[PDB]
Amino acid sequence: MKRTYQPSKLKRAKTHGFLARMATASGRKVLKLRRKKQRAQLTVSSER
Amino acid sequence: PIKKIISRSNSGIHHSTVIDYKKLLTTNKNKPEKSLLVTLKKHGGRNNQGKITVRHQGGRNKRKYRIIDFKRTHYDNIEATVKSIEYDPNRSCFVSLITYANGAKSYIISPDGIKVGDKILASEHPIDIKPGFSMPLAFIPEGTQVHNIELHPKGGGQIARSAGSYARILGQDETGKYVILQLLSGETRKFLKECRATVGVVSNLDHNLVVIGKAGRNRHRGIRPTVRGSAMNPNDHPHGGGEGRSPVGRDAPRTPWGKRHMGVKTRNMKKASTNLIIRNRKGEQ
Amino acid sequence: SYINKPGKTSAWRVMTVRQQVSAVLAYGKIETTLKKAKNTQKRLDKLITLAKVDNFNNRRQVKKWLLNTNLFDVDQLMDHLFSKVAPKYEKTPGGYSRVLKLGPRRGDATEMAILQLTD
Amino acid sequence: DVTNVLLKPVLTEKVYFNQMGETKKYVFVVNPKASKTRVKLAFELVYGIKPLKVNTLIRKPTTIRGGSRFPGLSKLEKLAVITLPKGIAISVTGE
RNA sequence: AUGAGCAGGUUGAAGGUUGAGUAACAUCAACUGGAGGACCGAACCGACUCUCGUUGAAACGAUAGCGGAUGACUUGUGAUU
RNA sequence: UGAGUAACGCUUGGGAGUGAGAAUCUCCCAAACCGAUUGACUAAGGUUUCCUGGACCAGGGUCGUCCUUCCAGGGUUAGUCUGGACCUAAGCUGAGGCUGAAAAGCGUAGGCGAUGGACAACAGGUUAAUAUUCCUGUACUUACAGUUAGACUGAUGGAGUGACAAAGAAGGUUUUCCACCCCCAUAAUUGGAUUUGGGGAUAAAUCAUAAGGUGGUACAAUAGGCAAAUCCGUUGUGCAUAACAUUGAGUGAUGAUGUCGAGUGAAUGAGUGAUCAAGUAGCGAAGGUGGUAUUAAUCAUGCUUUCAAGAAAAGCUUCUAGGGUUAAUCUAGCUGUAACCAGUACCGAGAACGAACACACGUAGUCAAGGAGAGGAUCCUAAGGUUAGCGAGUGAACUAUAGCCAAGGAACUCUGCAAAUUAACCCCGUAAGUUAGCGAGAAGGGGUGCUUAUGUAAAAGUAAGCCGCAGUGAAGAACGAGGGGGGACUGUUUAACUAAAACACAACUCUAUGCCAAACCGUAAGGUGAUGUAUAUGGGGUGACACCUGCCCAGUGCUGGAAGGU
Ligand SMILES: [Mg+2]
Ligand SMILES: [Mg+2]
Ligand SMILES: [Mg+2]
Ligand SMILES: [Mg+2]
Ligand SMILES: [Mg+2]
Ligand SMILES: [Mg+2]
Ligand SMILES: [Mg+2]
Ligand SMILES: [Mg+2]
Ligand SMILES: [Mg+2]
Ligand SMILES: [Mg+2]
Ligand SMILES: [Mg+2]
Ligand SMILES: [Mg+2]
Ligand SMILES: [Mg+2]
Ligand SMILES: [Mg+2]
Ligand SMILES: [Mg+2]
Ligand SMILES: [Mg+2]
Ligand SMILES: [Mg+2]
Ligand SMILES: [Mg+2]
Ligand SMILES: [Mg+2]
Ligand SMILES: [Mg+2]
Ligand SMILES: [Mg+2]
Ligand SMILES: [Mg+2]
Ligand SMILES: [Mg+2]
Ligand SMILES: [Mg+2]
Ligand SMILES: [Mg+2]
Ligand SMILES: [Mg+2]
Ligand SMILES: [Mg+2]
Ligand SMILES: [Mg+2]
Ligand SMILES: [Mg+2]
Ligand SMILES: [Mg+2]
Ligand SMILES: [Mg+2]
Ligand SMILES: [Mg+2]
Ligand SMILES: [Mg+2]
Ligand SMILES: [Mg+2]
Ligand SMILES: [Mg+2]
Ligand SMILES: [Mg+2]
Ligand SMILES: [Mg+2]
Ligand SMILES: [Mg+2]
Ligand SMILES: [Mg+2]
Ligand SMILES: [Mg+2]
Ligand SMILES: [Mg+2]
Ligand SMILES: [Mg+2]
Ligand SMILES: [Mg+2]
Ligand SMILES: [Mg+2]
Ligand SMILES: [Mg+2]
Ligand SMILES: [Mg+2]
Ligand SMILES: [Mg+2]
Ligand SMILES: [Mg+2]
Ligand SMILES: [Mg+2]
Ligand SMILES: [Mg+2]
Ligand SMILES: [Mg+2]
Ligand SMILES: [Mg+2]
Ligand SMILES: [Mg+2]
Ligand SMILES: [Mg+2]
Ligand SMILES: [Mg+2]
Repeated sequence: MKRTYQPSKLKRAKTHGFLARMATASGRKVLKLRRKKQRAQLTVSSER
Repeated sequence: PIKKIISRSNSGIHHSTVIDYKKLLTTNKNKPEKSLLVTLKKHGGRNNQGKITVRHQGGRNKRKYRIIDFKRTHYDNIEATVKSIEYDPNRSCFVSLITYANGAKSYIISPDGIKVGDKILASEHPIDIKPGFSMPLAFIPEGTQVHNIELHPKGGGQIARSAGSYARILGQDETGKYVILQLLSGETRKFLKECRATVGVVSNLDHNLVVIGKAGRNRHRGIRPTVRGSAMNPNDHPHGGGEGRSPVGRDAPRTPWGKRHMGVKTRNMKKASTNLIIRNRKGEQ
Repeated sequence: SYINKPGKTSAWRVMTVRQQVSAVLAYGKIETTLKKAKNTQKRLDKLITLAKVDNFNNRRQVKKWLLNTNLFDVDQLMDHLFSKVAPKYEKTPGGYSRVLKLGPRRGDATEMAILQLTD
Repeated sequence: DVTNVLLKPVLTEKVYFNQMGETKKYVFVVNPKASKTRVKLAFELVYGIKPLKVNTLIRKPTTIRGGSRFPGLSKLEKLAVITLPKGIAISVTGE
């Protein structure tokens, strides 16, 4: 069946990318929290 | 006039009717002038926020807007000639590709009764009472049909622009301005002396009698299915809920957003144009 | 339970016998399961006794059983059977083949059997 | 110019297949940020014979030593395939 | 918004041409024309029934039938509420 | 504990070899399924899963010497391909600016944004793994400089083109296909063989010729195209069976003394031999004539009809402006120089993707063989590919899937649920009712095989004869009649228990709305309505078509109203 996640290299980067998060106050706050937790994968940009 | 459609497709029966478009249009082919042709973007009944605002709108076919000269004031004192009566998908009334003496081309709302080769001319002096001639309202004798009436001076035509729409002149006022105009729906208004209008009735007088025969034709025209309020849930509409087919239930019918809307007047009387209205289809003011 | 395997159909059984009998006539030994050797033995003996006259009718009868092998074709197996193998068993009253039991397989524990032409 | 865009020559079966038969093809590894024109200039300033043409390869990094206690990624390589004209064959080692 | 897809086979509308006919219309006959939310039926879309499965092959399917299949159709990519 | 129990998730036999150990690994011969696909090319995604050698801790529902697992090494070559350096659609961002307690929202100029437009390369070969990329052969395009000859050059702006819908049917040329012919191998011990089987090809580019398709052509006046115009538009005149302009599938010649080619087929070396080596290197013949009442591709962004009236910009051509005049620029030719960045492996799915699984599920497009057949339906196979990653027995009860069942034929059951009958083509015949379109493939019947002759371009058919219990002998094809309830109909709906009488629909009616319109999103700006104008828009109710829709204005709701009371 058509499952929920249909992978796309563009949609992912344009929705959860670093530039998408750095365009609104809410995204900057989310990035600040992830830096506080010291997440190695800060955003979906750093896939590898 | 109108012409019937005999489907002879054995899936229901529909006595569909369409405008002839053969004896009313010069060329049956679709050859609009390239210069005055901009494309229309279908909003789909959605505002700038992307939210549905006017329901039951969406799904029409691709159209290209034809620039129409509602003002008809730039090339005054210049004789124009009708070249072709064509079909405009953005208005029920036919549009004529007229050409001016200097070689300029334009589209105007086609008056009824004019044919190819009929001269037109607009200006701000008496001119002549001929069909298509546009002059200010001061010099038009009382009784003649006029369409494309201009509300604001130096503006463009706003009133009586649909197919088969016209208005009658009913004299003047003692003020020295506000010439009386009897419009459709039995409303009497006072239009300023300098306001400009075009004589003649708009073409396509038989747009009332066109009969759609199918859901698909109306869907392709750009109309989405309208769901009645009695079939809704008790949420999203006042007339919802119930156990079976239920009546209105309230004291009066209500809008989806919950106002009475039935028989109540919804005109803002504190408007500068109230004093220019003689009758409102029912009585005075 | 559905979408089951085709299975040991009657057509599959006949084809299995055909393949083993063609191989045992070509090489001379077959290392198979005991229950398959005990069924191929009947067809092997029947083919050998019918191929003792060497007339064209007997060739047509045998050709409904023989299959192509590596060492012989379907036409050279005919020459091998009618000129080399069958003439040897010219006065033997049946029992041209012997089936003997080897040890169990490592992955199945089924009883193997060698089928050979008894000289 | 600075000639830091010629990191290391590489010798494989493919390289030796090309490096015989009249025109020689020498494969080096270069700075991944360098362009073809920079590669030709570097060969000019450090060898002396103008390349006939240059081809470039980008080998993507991949996981190595998978399953080992600490897994590691590869290193980004840009490969350059210089081809000198007919009849000329210079040595990569010895100047 | 921009693209793509619907194997194959039938029915033969409006209209037009010709002839008869009419005082002139109307009407009738032949030919042309190829319309239909037309018909049968694959890909495709959907999910009406029996059986099986219900710690499944599968957090909704399999076999056998079944409805639509030029359209209020199906679908890819991109945007948006 | 259940319990060594259920389960192990669609595919066989044998010979030889390796190995300490083989149903499971390698090779060979068969065998069985796919064959509008399990075949081949790619988009998306996956991210080394690709090739070689080695290993059998772990993973593989068994085993394993083997793996898409692990280790080591290696593998992706572009001026022409897919995208940037070119252009825009929906939409996003958006200096100023508007709006808003703050954060922010809206939005102009600009800038991004393909799923579209413009743009120059084809054929063959080569490695274990790459190939319009490397090699060979033959080409093309865009820049810069020098040079020769000609010409006045003409854009950031104007104009034209670019530029387009759905359906349908005719043509032109190549094809598919048919017949003949050429070439290669074959001549057959099972009864007769006087034959059987296979192949018959060449591209981009250059030159010439082009069936046709599209649209009238020149001259003269001009006040219109943010200035200007010789271009466009407009108005006249002449000639208009044609001319002129543009476009155009195909054909011939080079490209080609090349390449490919059925087949023939080694050496060298490994090995005990066979065999590998390899069916590899190399060699490599013919490489054609006519028809077509059969085929698909192109011309074609061609033509006709219909209404639901069918993208933008870049680019190209042209116009002056503006710049030159003792010059610049452009055109054509020659010589030389240069052509950047990213992707290029492999899978593309009953094992590499989305489903936790080597999961019976799902995933855009392109190529589509033969026989019969309308067909891409159906059966069997071709090119090609796989061995459904637990087997061997037995043929108890019982279960699933199938097949069959004598006499009766719905007696079964809530109900003919399910199953069964019919089924393709051709020839007869076809009622009641009706909105005259339908009902209708109504109902009911008949024929189908093979041979000879006649028929045709081929048929179909016709006449005679023969065989079988049966002749679309197998596969794939509608069971029907009558009465009633509801919905007019085609459609839509509760992803995963309700597909229906429910929703919608064309149609009827009421109501609001004179445009800065009513209604609606927000707090506002702003926006939808609508680049619409009462033949228009929004909301309530009813739901083809035909005939009708009666009484009550007490209460409630709505509209209007003089004064008077609060
Ligand atoms: Mg434009
Ligand atoms: Mg509405
Ligand atoms: Mg409407
Ligand atoms: Mg309900
Ligand atoms: Mg409520
Ligand atoms: Mg209610
Ligand atoms: Mg009730
Ligand atoms: Mg069978
Ligand atoms: Mg590259
Ligand atoms: Mg239909
Ligand atoms: Mg426990
Ligand atoms: Mg236990
Ligand atoms: Mg037990
Ligand atoms: Mg048990
Ligand atoms: Mg068991
Ligand atoms: Mg299995
Ligand atoms: Mg098995
Ligand atoms: Mg098969
Ligand atoms: Mg495949
Ligand atoms: Mg891995
Ligand atoms: Mg491998
Ligand atoms: Mg290995
Ligand atoms: Mg194991
Ligand atoms: Mg090249
Ligand atoms: Mg861009
Ligand atoms: Mg694209
Ligand atoms: Mg490959
Ligand atoms: Mg013989
Ligand atoms: Mg001007
Ligand atoms: Mg590839
Ligand atoms: Mg699948
Ligand atoms: Mg998976
Ligand atoms: Mg499996
Ligand atoms: Mg696909
Ligand atoms: Mg076929
Ligand atoms: Mg099939
Ligand atoms: Mg039977
Ligand atoms: Mg029987
Ligand atoms: Mg019976
Ligand atoms: Mg009976
Ligand atoms: Mg009963
Ligand atoms: Mg009973
Ligand atoms: Mg049934
Ligand atoms: Mg009936
Ligand atoms: Mg009744
Ligand atoms: Mg219904
Ligand atoms: Mg239905
Ligand atoms: Mg459901
Ligand atoms: Mg259901
Ligand atoms: Mg407002
Ligand atoms: Mg608007
Ligand atoms: Mg109703
Ligand atoms: Mg009703
Ligand atoms: Mg009263
Ligand atoms: Mg009141």
